[PDB]
Amino acid sequence: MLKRVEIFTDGSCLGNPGPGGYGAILRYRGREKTFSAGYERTTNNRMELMAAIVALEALKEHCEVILSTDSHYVRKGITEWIHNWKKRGWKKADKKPVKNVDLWKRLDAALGQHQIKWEWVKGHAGHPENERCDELARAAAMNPTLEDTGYQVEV
Repeated sequence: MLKRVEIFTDGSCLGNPGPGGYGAILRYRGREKTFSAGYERTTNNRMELMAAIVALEALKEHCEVILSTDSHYVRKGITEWIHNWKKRGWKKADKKPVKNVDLWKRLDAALGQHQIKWEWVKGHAGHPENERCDELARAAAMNPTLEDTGYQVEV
């Protein structure tokens, strides 16, 4: 019987772009482990992705994962964009580069190592863990100690 883990994630910035942070909760057999970090300057989208990336990369073995997030960006990417990006060698038809390709590839890599069941949530009511992740991200954004080197501050 495969090990089953529940992952909840959220990420955001205090103004976008701006100081940011992510929050993730990993639950296994009633026990929860928290993950969070704050970055000097980044974007909501990058933090939303970083949250899922870090939680997934925390897994030491192949597991069945129920990943829950209210991120529209992650939802659309997973169910509507990644597929097309991969087939085009990560580059749209307009020849334009894919934004946050560094995190999208890192996430795709982590996802491929487990059996994932995505749960797209829309609202905090009835989703305690998700509100908790949001609170973790906001608190971390207030005291960022990391730098998002992959963030292209350029316009």
